[PDB]
Amino acid sequence: AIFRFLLFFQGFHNWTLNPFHMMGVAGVLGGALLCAIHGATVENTLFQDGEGASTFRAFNPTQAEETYSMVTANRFWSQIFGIAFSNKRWLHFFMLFVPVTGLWMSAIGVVGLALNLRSYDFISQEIRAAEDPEFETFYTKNLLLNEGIRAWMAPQDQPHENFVFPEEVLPRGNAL
Amino acid sequence: ELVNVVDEKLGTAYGEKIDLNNTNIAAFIQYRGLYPTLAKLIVKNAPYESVEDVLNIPGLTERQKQILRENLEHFTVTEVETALVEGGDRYNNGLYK
Amino acid sequence: MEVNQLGLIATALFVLVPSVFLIILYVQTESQQ
Amino acid sequence: MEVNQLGLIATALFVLVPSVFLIILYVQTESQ
Amino acid sequence: QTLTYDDIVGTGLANKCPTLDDTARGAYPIDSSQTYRIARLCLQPTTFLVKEEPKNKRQEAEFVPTKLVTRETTSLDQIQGELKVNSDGSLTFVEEDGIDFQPVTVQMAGGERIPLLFTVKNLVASTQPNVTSITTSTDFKGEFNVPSYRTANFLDPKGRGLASGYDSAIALPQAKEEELARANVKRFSLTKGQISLNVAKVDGRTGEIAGTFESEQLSDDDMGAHEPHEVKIQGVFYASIEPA
Amino acid sequence: ANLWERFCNWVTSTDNRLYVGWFGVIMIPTLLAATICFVIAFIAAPPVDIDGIREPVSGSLLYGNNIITGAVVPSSNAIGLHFYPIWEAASLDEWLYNGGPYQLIIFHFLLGASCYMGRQWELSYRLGMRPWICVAYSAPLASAFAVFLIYPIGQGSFSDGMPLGISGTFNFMIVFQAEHNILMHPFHQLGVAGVFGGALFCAMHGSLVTSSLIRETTETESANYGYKFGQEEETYNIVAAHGYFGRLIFQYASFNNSRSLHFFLAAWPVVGVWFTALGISTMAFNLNGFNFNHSVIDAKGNVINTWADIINRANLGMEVMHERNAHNFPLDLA
Amino acid sequence: IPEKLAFYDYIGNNPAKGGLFRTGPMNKGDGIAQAWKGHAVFRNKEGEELFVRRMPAFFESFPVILTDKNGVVKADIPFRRAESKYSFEQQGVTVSFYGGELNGQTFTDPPTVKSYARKAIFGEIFEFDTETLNSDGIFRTSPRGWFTFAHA
Amino acid sequence: IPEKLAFYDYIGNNPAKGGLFRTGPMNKGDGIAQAWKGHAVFRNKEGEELF
Amino acid sequence: AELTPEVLTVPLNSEGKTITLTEKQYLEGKRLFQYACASCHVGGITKTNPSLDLRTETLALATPPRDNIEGLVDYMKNPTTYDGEQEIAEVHPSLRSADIFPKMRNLTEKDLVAIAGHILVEPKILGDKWGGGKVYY
Amino acid sequence: LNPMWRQGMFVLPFMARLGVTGSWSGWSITGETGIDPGFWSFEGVALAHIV
Amino acid sequence: METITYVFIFACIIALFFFAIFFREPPRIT
Amino acid sequence: METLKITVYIVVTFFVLLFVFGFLSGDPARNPKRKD
Ligand SMILES: CCCCCCCCCCCCCCCCCC(=O)OC[C@H](CO[C@@H]1O[C@H](CO[C@H]2O[C@H](CO)[C@H](O)[C@H](O)[C@H]2O)[C@H](O)[C@H](O)[C@H]1O)OC(=O)CCCCCCCCCCCCCCCCC
Ligand code: CLA
Ligand code: CLA
Ligand code: CLA
Ligand SMILES: CC(C)=CCC/C(C)=C/CC/C(C)=C/CC/C(C)=C/CC/C(C)=C/CC/C(C)=C/CC/C(C)=C/CC/C(C)=C/CC/C(C)=C/CC1=CC(=O)C(C)=C(C)C1=O
Ligand SMILES: CC(C)=CCC/C(C)=C/CC/C(C)=C\CC/C(C)=C/CC/C(C)=C/CC/C(C)=C/CC/C(C)=C/CC/C(C)=C\CC/C(C)=C/CC1=CC(=O)C(C)=C(C)C1=O
Ligand SMILES: CCCCCCCCCCCCCCCC(=O)OC[C@H](COP(=O)(O)OC[C@@H](O)CO)OC(=O)CCCCCCCCCCCCCCC
Ligand code: HEC
Ligand SMILES: CC1=C(/C=C/C(C)=C/C=C/C(C)=C/C=C/C=C(C)/C=C/C=C(C)/C=C/C2=C(C)CCCC2(C)C)C(C)(C)CCC1
Ligand code: OEY
Ligand SMILES: [Cl-]
Ligand SMILES: [Cl-]
Ligand SMILES: [Fe+2]
Repeated sequence: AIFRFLLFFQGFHNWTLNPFHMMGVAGVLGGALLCAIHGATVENTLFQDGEGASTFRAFNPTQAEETYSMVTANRFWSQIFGIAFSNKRWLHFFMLFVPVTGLWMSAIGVVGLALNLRSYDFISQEIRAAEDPEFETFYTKNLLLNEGIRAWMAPQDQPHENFVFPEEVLPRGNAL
Repeated sequence: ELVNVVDEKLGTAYGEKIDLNNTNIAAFIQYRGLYPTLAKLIVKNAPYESVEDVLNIPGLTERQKQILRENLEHFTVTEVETALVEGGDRYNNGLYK
Repeated sequence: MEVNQLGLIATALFVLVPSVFLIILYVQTESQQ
Repeated sequence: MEVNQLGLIATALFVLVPSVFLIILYVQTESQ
Repeated sequence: QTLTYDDIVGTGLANKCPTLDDTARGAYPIDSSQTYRIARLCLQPTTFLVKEEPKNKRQEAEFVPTKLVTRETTSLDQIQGELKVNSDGSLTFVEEDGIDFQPVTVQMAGGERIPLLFTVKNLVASTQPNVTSITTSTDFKGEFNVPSYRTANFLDPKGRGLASGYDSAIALPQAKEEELARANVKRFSLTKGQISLNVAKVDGRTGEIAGTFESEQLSDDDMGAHEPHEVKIQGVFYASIEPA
Repeated sequence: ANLWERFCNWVTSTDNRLYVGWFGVIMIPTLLAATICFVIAFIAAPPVDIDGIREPVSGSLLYGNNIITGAVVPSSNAIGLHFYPIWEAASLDEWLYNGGPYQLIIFHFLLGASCYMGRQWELSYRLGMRPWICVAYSAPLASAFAVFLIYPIGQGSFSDGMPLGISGTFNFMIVFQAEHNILMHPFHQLGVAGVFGGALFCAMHGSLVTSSLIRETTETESANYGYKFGQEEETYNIVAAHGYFGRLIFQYASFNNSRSLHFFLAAWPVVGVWFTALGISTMAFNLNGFNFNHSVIDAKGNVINTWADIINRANLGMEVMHERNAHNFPLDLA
Repeated sequence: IPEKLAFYDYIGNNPAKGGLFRTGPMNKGDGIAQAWKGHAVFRNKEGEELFVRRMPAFFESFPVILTDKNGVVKADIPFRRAESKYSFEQQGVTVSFYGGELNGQTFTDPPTVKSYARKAIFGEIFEFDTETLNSDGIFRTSPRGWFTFAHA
Repeated sequence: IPEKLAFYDYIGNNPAKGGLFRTGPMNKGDGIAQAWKGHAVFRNKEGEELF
Repeated sequence: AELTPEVLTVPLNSEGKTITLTEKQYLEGKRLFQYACASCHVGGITKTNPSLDLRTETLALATPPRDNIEGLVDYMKNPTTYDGEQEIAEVHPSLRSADIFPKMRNLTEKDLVAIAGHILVEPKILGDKWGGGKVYY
Repeated sequence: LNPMWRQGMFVLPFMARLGVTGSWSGWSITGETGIDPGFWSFEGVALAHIV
Repeated sequence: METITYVFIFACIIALFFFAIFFREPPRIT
Repeated sequence: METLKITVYIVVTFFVLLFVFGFLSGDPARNPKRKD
């Protein structure tokens, strides 16, 4: 039913075009990236603190000493990526900030869609395309997809409306 | 003076009968005995000036002529419309199910 | 393309005004040190 | 009035850019 | 030697018409009694010329050269038809069937793409009277049909079409339609082209002929959205004659 | 001190601001080629006939796109999986119409990014680190291969690979849902669990560590100044964090070992994204998501719709509309 | 019927028909309303009154379907033409106007009739000045919409 | 007479006819030249040519 | 609603005699239709020739009429084109062509009745969905 | 009737002055079409300056 | 004008990358 | 185009040879602990 919710939002609200969703996407994907990259950096900059090949045992929750080398992690990432963290507090705050902010941004966009205040269209594109039948972009291609979604799912998805769409009004490309 | 000629054609007999000069061949399944053999013959031998011309198609057996006679009232002819007959669209107009 | 003419000044101040704010705070931080 | 629409951005930047320059130089003078 | 598919494939040779040896200067005699067909006509364009628009007072613009951007997809082949002898000794080719169209888009200086339907559909081409022999001075001249480049199911990028599609600019619900009428109402053009075929090689033994062609036709008008360009095409042809 | 050994020593030097390395010797030119071609195409390339039907799609800024709608458009379906380098075109004009820049960019980029992964191994070795950061990056890398190479291989054409554009990305994922139903496929469902859980644990870890910073500063200063790069002592109290989180839930759902904690952080999103990249890579061979269409029927045999049938109605709308001029036959088999 | 009341019965004044970046007054979209054209009544060739199905607020675009009093489809504007049964051309749909600017007028040429059918999905039909503000024809939301958005 | 030569004999192409805040190309002023209209000959009612 | 003998009653021949299938026959019919026919006829369409479906109305206008058990049993033995003019056993599964269509080999006379019965019953249950195609999914 | 100087072109004339006359898109400022200017087109000169 | 704006912002970001990498505040140990 | 082809063939071969011979030049020894 949630899968149907996603698709509804594509076809009716063009929600993928919404910059508040886009900021949410960046925040969730960026959070996941931070999660993976931080866990792997720590696990690959560990100090040798025991003799076993299972490095988990050489950590004691009451030790005062950092268990991995911030300095070697900073060098690695500076030379691989150009920039690295150098402040552990900033690092972990940033990990709080990124996904929390992304989710807050998406919530804002959904508030707008409560009112059908969508980011549905680019007006400049529609004016040009209306006048110039050879103008085509990935933006106009996706709106045709939306138009198919709406006409093909509305009668069954909104049964209280008693939509009766005869075959001849359904939008369809060639053959399909 | 800018008109859609297919929509215009829906306002002729083409919009109510099988148009022997324009209609796609799949419509001949609507009446018994017509598809595929007679339908193939009818489409290849178009255009027709009148619905009765169909009975002069060289090769018809008497059984074929009688089948056409039974169905002459389901047929019409209008002017050939290029948009409907180019592209081999009388054989496959891009509509399936 | 028939874009919103005010989009340009909108974009320009959206970049300029917060960027200037940061630069002001940065430069006066350096000149303390 | 049918005025030139780049007039607005030209006037805004004519004010903003040199003004900001001076503000930058003044604030960093006070903090030193 | 006759090549196989696996010799040819990927080479570009599939898009080229057969040639005749430069030795082939014979003549193929015509029996006004007998009937004949062309078992294969092949047309290979080599040059696409587009008429420019001089804009100023009646200057009459030139045919300018263009670059092909759609690759080796241009040749018409396997065309066949009746070759009739007329009372006055003229021969008339009547095209019946074949791979008799290719869409082509060439690019003008400045970057304008010009699509066209290179075709000889419904070609009827005829010689002078009193032939009696096809020779290396025989000319065929004729005219053919140029249907719309797109056919009726074609949907533009906003979903509008002729036999299918929206009839309005649905993305501008309350815009004034009058200005949009040319984009909204699709029209199916049917124009005529002219071709001359010049026979420069004849194998009297085998019924094969070859030479040069020049045709003139209109380009795509995007279902009436814009005015077509005039196009002049030159190339080489090959045809095989058979008694029916 | 011979010319080669000096060169080898510069290539592998740990004194270079950016490490080069042997993987870098391939990575740098291929990434520069991909990047420079991508920027130029995105700004100025002319329309590309992506579906091979002489229907060019405009992707660049100068031909009427903005940042959201622009793309480098995939190469023509007429080419399919054929190699289309520049020198195979009769002219640059031709190469541009048929979508050549896409192929140049994606092949150089995939090469360059594969070398990026190896370069992460290499520098780790030069610095005496453990080696497996590059294995974390194999998850994103695998995902890029899937949408730029594997999926085009299975479907038979780079014209069905993901566009290098923002709206092109959306087109890709909509048409994927109609042809495969990625949403009802468990490997995509695990990818969602991987990235949602990844964002969750990012916030959790960040908030728990930030919650348990040791007081080292006044309220007039950023608490971040309580940590100095390279200090030997930890900057938060993990026992306090564990004491908070184990009470939030219960004791044994909270880590007290920082190494297990950070391994878990690494493992969950990496593994979920492996699965989702394998989802795309296996739907490349059309082993699609669950089909429960008309699975529920009543005593008489009437179909009783479920939410899966509602999904199917939406998928049908995407199916019948996409590439609207490109199908002549009833089944969209690739 | 007062024009003021007719104008409320029009989807372009519905605040749930706008978009986030469609800026400015409503007048910038559909234009400055000048006059109620009148109430459109559609009939087929047999004289049944037909009813345009109205656009719901959820839909940016909506097809043109005509119903009888009982809700039975009797005419539409078809997308695919080859198997159309209910075209305006086939059903002989006409439109007559009562009240307003077009009162007492009847149109029968199918393209004109379809044109008003396309407007009737929006409710009552108004003449707009689109030139004065160079209106683009796309619906904007009202102050009711903008205020709710911002305060929520 | 070639159009190019007539077009030079026109004050709209004289560079001393402009304005300091009249911005942009000359085409923004008189427009994009499309065609020579022809040389105008003026005569009074006595058929004497005037200039 | 349920699978009643009314729904399970279908024309036996063109004379207008009828036969009442059991629930068992119907489900046998459905299962065998899946085994031997649905690869092309899923849902009552025909994938390799969509102009011809398995709707009762279409079968009724076929020559020999095929909207009855006898016509359909015959079709499965000796298939013709829609106008009856040409035999198509070489390109359509039949008992006559069980050598080239091996799934027809092990079909008994009662299997044919059950398959024909499924085809005449299903539109009574599904309506337009049977033979309508994706529009009705 | 629409040469560079009517269009507000300022640097185009300095390239033309010293022998750059053609675009990679196949036009030249003398009106000949289909020329092949090689690298030293207007576009190549601009690119060179950027690099 | 919109094209110029998009490309200007993009180029400013690339320039920022350059300063952020080569002219960063150096990390210094304790 | 043939010139472009030749150029790219040469450039690619160059970089791939650098890569192959670079990793063959005692690469295991190039680490900070134990060298051989
Ligand atoms: C960042 C930190 C790291 C530092 C790294 C170092 C930094 C240095 C970065 C350098 C970046 C260079 C930028 C390259 C831009 C690419 C330009 C291009 O592609 O420009 C290519 C141009 C374009 O050519 C023209 O291309 C045109 C393309 O038209 C298109 O474009 C037109 C103009 O825009 C219009 O749009 C037109 O409508 C449209 O069709 C037409 O097709 C013309 O016919 C065609 O001549 O080609 C030319 O003539 C060029 C010459 C090719 C001659 C062919 C012979 C082969 C020569 C081989 C040379 C290989 C190079 C050597 C390798 C190194 C070995 C030592
Ligand atoms: C790259 C792909 C991608 C990514 C990363 C995202 C990411 C996101 N999407 Mg988008 N989406 C995409 C593609 C994507 N989307 C596409 C292509 C579409 C089609 C248009 C959509 C359509 C879409 C919609 C329609 C919505 C989103 C939303 C979201 C957000 C979900 C936030 C969240 O965690 O909610 C998860 C839910 C919560 C965090 C709520 C609270 C949950 C509590 C804590 C649950 C407790 C569970 C409890 C213990 C019991 C469980 C027991 C039981 C299960 C056994 C997030 C920003 C949502 C959004 O923007 O929200 C504002 C939204 O509604 N997306
Ligand atoms: C509660 C606030 C409020 C409300 C509801 C309105 C409502 C309205 N105003 Mg008014 N206005 C306001 C405040 C408000 N105004 C203020 C404070 C000013 C002075 C700036 C104005 C100046 C003003 C003018 C000059 C005009 C209006 C007009 C209008 C109408 C059109 C509005 C429109 O197109 O918006 C468009 C709205 C948007 C495009 C939304 C912008 C949202 C931004 C982009 C989001 C930013 C996201 C952020 C960067 C993300 C950060 C996240 C992360 C980094 C943390 C409408 C009735 C117009 C009109 O019709 O007048 C007759 C008109 O011309 N207003
Ligand atoms: C030698 C310098 C030079 C020259 C002669 C030109 C000339 C031209 N340019 Mg080019 N231009 C230049 C530099 C130059 N440009 C530079 C550096 C840029 C980058 C910003 C541009 C950007 C550019 C664009 C974007 C365009 C032109 C265009 C044009 C044409 C129209 C000019 C116009 O309308 O001016 C108008 C000039 C003015 C209104 C004069 C402004 C002077 C004011 C008063 C400022 C000085 C006052 C100052 C504050 C006093 C303080 C005193 C204090 C000490 C007390 C013309 C051929 C246009 C064209 O047609 O191109 C196709 C066009 O669109 N140019
Ligand atoms: C030529 C033209 C014009 C080209 C343009 C082409 C084009 C398509 C451009 C598109 C531009 C486009 C619009 C982009 C969209 C951007 C967009 C959606 C913006 C989102 C903005 C935003 C405000 C969203 C809200 C959510 C938000 C805050 C997200 C932030 C996400 C983010 C930055 C995450 C971090 C990413 C990241 C790479 C971190 C790496 C950090 C790092 C170096 C860690 C390494 C590391 C780990 C350790 O563990 C330790 C110990 C050490 C030491 C250490 O170092
Ligand atoms: C007719 C009548 C009268 C009716 C009867 C009805 C009736 C009366 C009802 C009343 C009911 C009643 C009386 C009350 C009792 C009911 C009761 C038992 C309620 C149950 C409620 C319930 C559903 C609770 C929700 C459970 C919940 C969702 C938890 C599940 C566990 C879960 C998913 C935990 C996640 C754990 C996890 C994966 C890891 C944490 C994430 C992460 C890696 C953290 C990072 C991290 C962790 C650390 O550890 C430390 C250290 C640090 C540094 C750090 O970074
Ligand atoms: C392989 C070759 C090299 C690849 C080139 C890489 C260039 C990109 C590197 C980023 C430079 C800019 C970051 C500046 C900012 C900067 O200098 O940060 C430096 C900062 C260093 O943090 P420290 O811990 O030193 O400082 C914290 C304390 O100062 C507290 O104030 O690092 C971060 O904060 C990490 C998170 C940055 C996360 C953003 C990085 C990814 C952003 C990608 C942006 C993409 C948008 C693209 C638009 C098209
Ligand atoms: C594809 C390999 C098919 C298989 C398997 C089955 N059928 Fe079929 N069927 C197919 C085609 C291409 C056609 C049209 C034949 C023609 O050219 O006329 C048909 C037709 C039928 C019909 C006639 C339908 C009508 O409206 O007249 C029937 C009754 C029918 N097919 C039945 C049927 C049965 C029972 C099958 C399993 C034993 C079966 N078909 C398999 C293609 C294919
Ligand atoms: C030596 C060496 C090195 C270095 C290297 C380098 C640095 C390289 C460079 C490289 C480069 C730097 C590269 C480049 C390339 C690029 C490319 C190849 C490009 C392409 C492009 C294109 C082709 C374009 C086109 C177009 C378009 C797209 C559109 C518009 C038009 C035109 C046509 C322009 C190292 C250190 C590693 C070490 C070892 C040695
Ligand atoms: O999905 Mn539907 O399927 Ca894979 O091909 Mn057939 O069509 Mn087309 O080109 Mn891109 O897309
Ligand atoms: Cl699509
Ligand atoms: Cl197909
Ligand atoms: Fe941590």
